Amino acid sequence: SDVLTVSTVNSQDQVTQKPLRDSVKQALKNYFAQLNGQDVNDLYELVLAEVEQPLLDMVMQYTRGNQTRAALMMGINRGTLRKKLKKYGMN
Amino acid sequence: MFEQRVNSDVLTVSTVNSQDQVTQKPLRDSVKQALKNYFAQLNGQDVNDLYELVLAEVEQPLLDMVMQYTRGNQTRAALMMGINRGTLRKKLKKYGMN
DNA sequence: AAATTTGTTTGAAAAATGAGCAAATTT
DNA sequence: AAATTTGCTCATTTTTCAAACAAATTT
Repeated sequence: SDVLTVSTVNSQDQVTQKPLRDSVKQALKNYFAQLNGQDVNDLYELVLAEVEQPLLDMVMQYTRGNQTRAALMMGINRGTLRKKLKKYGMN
Repeated sequence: MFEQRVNSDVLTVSTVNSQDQVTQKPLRDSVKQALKNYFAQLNGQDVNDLYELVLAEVEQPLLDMVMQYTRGNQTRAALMMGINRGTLRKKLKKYGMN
């Protein structure tokens, strides 16, 4: 029912799937705890950065560096794709 | 002084190692495995909307978690994410969060 | 009773789109 | 030699933005 998941082991030594979103939720549950008052200026860019990099890296591994199949696979414009690659300096 | 914390280490998750020890690893790596897994299962089939799929799985808990933190305040939340207050409100309606 | 936030509108700036093309590169 | 992708434009559509400002709610 839910296509993006990650692997998990319990004390009885059994492996089992759970959603990526539960990890994102943990990460952040953790970010906030380890802050006290200190404000946060721009978290939407931060998390986006942390998620766009391993997406781009993984599809360019998969499409063998084919920028055109990549873009089509993601549903974004071929120019958009170049631009984001430039943002992260992987080209 | 203060020890250096790279950005890869600002958002992390609990993992268990080959010596059965508990330990923190980047969210980055959770996102890799998720997709690495997604592909193996895909097996030959095609896609046309992977950006929107990943974007969704990630926007939804980021939004959820931030509103709990500002006890529902949409002005501070949008300020603390650093996005327009009307894009936030737009974005929330998309996921049914109101 | 203040001060702050929500629910709207409006118009301008920035980003994303599709379509074109010659030169380079893979098939 | 032919087919396909790159690198670079243009210009139009869509999304994001800040600045209004009543009316509603929280301090």
